[PDB]
Amino acid sequence: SAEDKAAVERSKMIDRNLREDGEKAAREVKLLLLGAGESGKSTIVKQMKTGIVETHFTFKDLHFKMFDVGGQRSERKKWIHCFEGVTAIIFCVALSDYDLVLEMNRMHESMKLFDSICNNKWFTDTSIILFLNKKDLFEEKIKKSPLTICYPEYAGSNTYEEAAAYIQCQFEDLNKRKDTKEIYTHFTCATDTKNVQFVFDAVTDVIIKNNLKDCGLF
Amino acid sequence: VQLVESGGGLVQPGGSRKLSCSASGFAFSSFGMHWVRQAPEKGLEWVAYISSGSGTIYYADTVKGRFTISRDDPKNTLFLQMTSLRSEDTAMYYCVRSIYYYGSSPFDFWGQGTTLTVSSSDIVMTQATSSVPVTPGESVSISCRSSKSLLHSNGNTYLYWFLQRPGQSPQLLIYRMSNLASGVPDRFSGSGSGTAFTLTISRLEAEDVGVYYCMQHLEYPLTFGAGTKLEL
Amino acid sequence: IAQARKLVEQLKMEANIDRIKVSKAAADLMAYCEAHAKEDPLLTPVPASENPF
Amino acid sequence: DQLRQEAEQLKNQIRDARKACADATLSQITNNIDPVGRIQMRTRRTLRGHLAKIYAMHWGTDSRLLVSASQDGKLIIWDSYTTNKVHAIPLRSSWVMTCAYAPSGNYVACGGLDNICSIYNLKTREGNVRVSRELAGHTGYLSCCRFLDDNQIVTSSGDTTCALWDIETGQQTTTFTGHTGDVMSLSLAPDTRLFVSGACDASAKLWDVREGMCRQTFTGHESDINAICFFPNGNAFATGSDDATCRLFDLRADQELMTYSHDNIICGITSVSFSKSGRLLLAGYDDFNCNVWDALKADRAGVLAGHDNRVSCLGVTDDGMAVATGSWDSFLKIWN
Amino acid sequence: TCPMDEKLLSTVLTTSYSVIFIVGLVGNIIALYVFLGIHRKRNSIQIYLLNVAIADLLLIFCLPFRIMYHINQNKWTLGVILCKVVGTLFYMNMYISIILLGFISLDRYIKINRSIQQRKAITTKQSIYVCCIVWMLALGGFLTMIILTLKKGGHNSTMCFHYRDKHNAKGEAIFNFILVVMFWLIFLLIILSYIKIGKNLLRISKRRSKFPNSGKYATTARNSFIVLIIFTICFVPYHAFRFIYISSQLNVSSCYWKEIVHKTNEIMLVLSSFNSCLDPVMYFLMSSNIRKIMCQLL
Ligand SMILES: CCOC[C@H](COC(=O)CCc1ccccc1OCc1cccc(Oc2ccccc2)c1)OP(=O)(O)OC[C@H](N)C(=O)O
Repeated sequence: SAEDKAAVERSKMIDRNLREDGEKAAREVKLLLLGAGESGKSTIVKQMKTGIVETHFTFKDLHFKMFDVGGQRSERKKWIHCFEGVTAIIFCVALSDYDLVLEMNRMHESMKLFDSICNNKWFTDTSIILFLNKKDLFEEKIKKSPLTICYPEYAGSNTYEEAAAYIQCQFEDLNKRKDTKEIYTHFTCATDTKNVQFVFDAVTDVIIKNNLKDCGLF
Repeated sequence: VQLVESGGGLVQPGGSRKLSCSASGFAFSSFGMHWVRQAPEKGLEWVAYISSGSGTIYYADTVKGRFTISRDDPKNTLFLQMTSLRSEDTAMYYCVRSIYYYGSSPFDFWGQGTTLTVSSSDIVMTQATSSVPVTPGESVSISCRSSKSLLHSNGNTYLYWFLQRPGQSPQLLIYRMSNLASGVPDRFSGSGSGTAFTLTISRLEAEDVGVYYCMQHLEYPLTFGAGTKLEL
Repeated sequence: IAQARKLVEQLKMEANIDRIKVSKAAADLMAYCEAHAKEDPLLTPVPASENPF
Repeated sequence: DQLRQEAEQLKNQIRDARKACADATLSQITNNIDPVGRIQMRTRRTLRGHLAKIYAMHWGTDSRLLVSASQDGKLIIWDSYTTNKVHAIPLRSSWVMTCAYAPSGNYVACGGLDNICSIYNLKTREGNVRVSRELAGHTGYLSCCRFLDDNQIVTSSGDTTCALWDIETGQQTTTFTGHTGDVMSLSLAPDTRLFVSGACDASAKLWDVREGMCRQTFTGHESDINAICFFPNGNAFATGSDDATCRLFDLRADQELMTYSHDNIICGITSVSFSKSGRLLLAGYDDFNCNVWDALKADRAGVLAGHDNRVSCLGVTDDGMAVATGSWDSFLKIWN
Repeated sequence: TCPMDEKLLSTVLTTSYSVIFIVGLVGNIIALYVFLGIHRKRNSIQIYLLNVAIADLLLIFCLPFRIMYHINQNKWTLGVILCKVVGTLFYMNMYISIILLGFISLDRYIKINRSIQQRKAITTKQSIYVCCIVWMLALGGFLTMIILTLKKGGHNSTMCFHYRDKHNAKGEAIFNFILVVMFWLIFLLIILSYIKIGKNLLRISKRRSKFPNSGKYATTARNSFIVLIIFTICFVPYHAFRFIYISSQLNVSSCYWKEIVHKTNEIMLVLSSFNSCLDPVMYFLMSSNIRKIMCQLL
């Protein structure tokens, strides 16, 4: 039983290392990066600094693991549940492709992808950080191409602010768990270096909301 | 894998010494470690044991409380601190690794050993003889007996067969009954029952000569046999 | 002319098959499950003396 | 069109030939056999230490050692008899979805969403578990790694194809193509001559490891197939889909032997395995539980009721002494 | 023992205690139902609140003896044994509730204000540990005090819940004083905890790093302030007057002070016991999901 007595000790040491690893792994933020491909997620990945690509970065003493699954090219129904438990879903949508087509224009592709992800059964308590790319290009394009081409029910001047607000509201209305989860919209900036700050603020708010839901006062 | 010992030499009675065992070639932090000793032309005799993570420490009852065992995992160094030395502590000391999980061979690799000269209940394992002459190509069977039945309730019989060639360090051959060690030719085999145990060697070559030892783990302290020397 | 040629070749290879019928193959599973029934430790409970769990 | 019509007529006449010569259903012959009653199994051992969803497990060839893969990037080898953790292996990719135990116990091959099958050597001189080799060449997520021997392994993927590898070289020896969906499971035959893989195209296919040819195709499910395993005699195999129907097909009859569905179960099957005699088909279901079906009478003759989350993986020992089940609640339970 | 008039006091005590009893019974039954039937998983705060519900349920079960005693003839018909049982059980359940509310405030403070990400939800183990320690200490004190009073105390009569001298029993007086001081310490802990929680929630909401759910933080801060105020108004006046109660109860004095002391003590017990009925309602109202469920069902 001496050999067994040493085996039990070895298993106990293994289990304590496992506990330490779990404690370390529970202290990090998990983000799932999603988009329509032509939404410029590569720009977001660059600003943060085949198959699944993990990006690790530290910001204000907070560790972020962002998982990009754009290079999977497989049915999401089989592996999306693997991300049940991520802190947030970072969705990217391009504003320039409101008129360009892939049949059907790419803007409806992005909107229905967002509707599918936001209403996924594995994603009910997880928040979505929404990024709107190609701000300057979208502002410049609408000076000659009206937004009516994309949305026929839209009624407003072809200015950047009104069209962008309408697009954001249209994305917002896709949410059906208006009280369970929340949608976090941002307009991407190039030289301001504020996207990472927005992600940090959003994940901090998510953590605070989970703590408050736990405590029972909220 | 290379375990190298240092600290040997000649010391006066009543002094204190320190033996170092430096490991290079394996995960020292995942291996329990035994200190064993062998008196000049007398036989092997276990000294101490320290488990992985320095949790469990065992000393031989004859020297318990008079030696000390230390471990450095960030440096991979085993220390044996010896406080007072009589005329019996003179011997060759060996540093053995031992990893314990289901199916492991916990006496696989032995160190080269270091010599020390000092100026002037427990299970009993007895080996039948001390010198047996034989010629190459003839099967040789060695036997030894234990007091208790080493067959534990697990079904495992904690019997170990080692070989020490002239001028070399001990090498593991069998670790429970018939489980060959790593790198040992398949001509050796082992069997027995409860207390009576036999090691059989078929197609014996010239390099198989040396002193064979049978040991039991089963409990601490670990006790060695007399040691049967094959002659040629 | 050659896009489905591999498909039709594979389907043709799936036609010339040594067809052993469902009644000639159900008795095989029946015999296998009857001949190994006593050796199955979960179909028939094992005595607790030999049980390692 | 010519190829479409030719394929359609081939399918029509082969289906007509298969149906016309079919004698009778499995139940029509096996009705006279007495049932097994209730298979009451209790949790003998509970293995704790995984701190995330458990996605796969494989029994050792000695019916005593276990390997289990968890979503937190840990591969744990347990001693099933005493609940001792023999080994703990940190995976490079945390997104592991399947993995297996070598028939000799010297290796373990394991992988997932990283498109790589990483192979680890257990019986090393260094006392640890090193990564023996990374097998790469798949463009979709990996499922059902299964060693043939110490140096040869078959893996399925979401590339609609399976691959037979050579661990000494690291090159894809054989490629099996023809599926029109994510191949989610495979099972090696007992005699190491054939294997069967089920895909997301609601079909399974029997493939030959040496010829690489499509020996058989099997249909009958309505949704994607999640799990597959061979009957111990190597002449039948059972599939479980998201339809919540388990089906037993015969390799030689080319027609499904029996259906293992009930009206109360709505969620699909996650894992499938047989007992040693091929009498008790165990099926780990999506809701919380595992069902013990009588593989001849299609009756739920026992239920394993633990696992407060989805049961993801099942395993039966080679001698049949126990059954280990892993679930999404990070707990492995052994039942006997 | 002046045989004073108490008919109006008996009526007001009876009515108020009956209302408190029925409200606490319904509220604590609903709380038990929501904590068991629909709550599969429990955290430390939920375990604490379940135990608070149990203690309040026992106190509510104690109350009908009080109301029947006060309504029948202001006299105790049964033996002194049941009188002592109820008198000790009411107070021990009340102090269990107070201690557990203090622990709820403490762990809420550690979980909201200073917690960074999580604690892997393993705080439950110490929750059951502290709960068992507190309950065992409470039952031990209850048993020892009742077994001392029933045997060593020779004062057996047909009056219950009445004013008594503590010359024959000074250990009960000193233990009451210790209970009051430990309650005041617990209340200081509670007030600091909830003030800090509210201030932190207000500063987070006023920072407004984010448009979404910035008004829920202000709501939660208001809820923290509201629960603090409710605890204060329910408990502080009673333990403020109990000091004078003990001071007058341990020395000889004319009963003219004693009637007003007894009346004030009864009113303060009413205030304290009204928390037993309020406590589940605070959890029902302040929980966003439960509040929405109530709104949609009604
Ligand atoms: C024998 C009649 O008792 C009721 C009452 C007198 O009550 C007191 O003096 C206060 C309560 C008290 C104090 C000291 C020791 C035990 C006490 O009893 C309750 C108790 C039991 C066990 C533990 C405990 O404290 C705990 C501490 C830690 C954790 C958990 C509990 C408290 O007399 P009566 O009913 O006549 O009312 C007199 C008067 N009207 C009025 O209201 O005081």
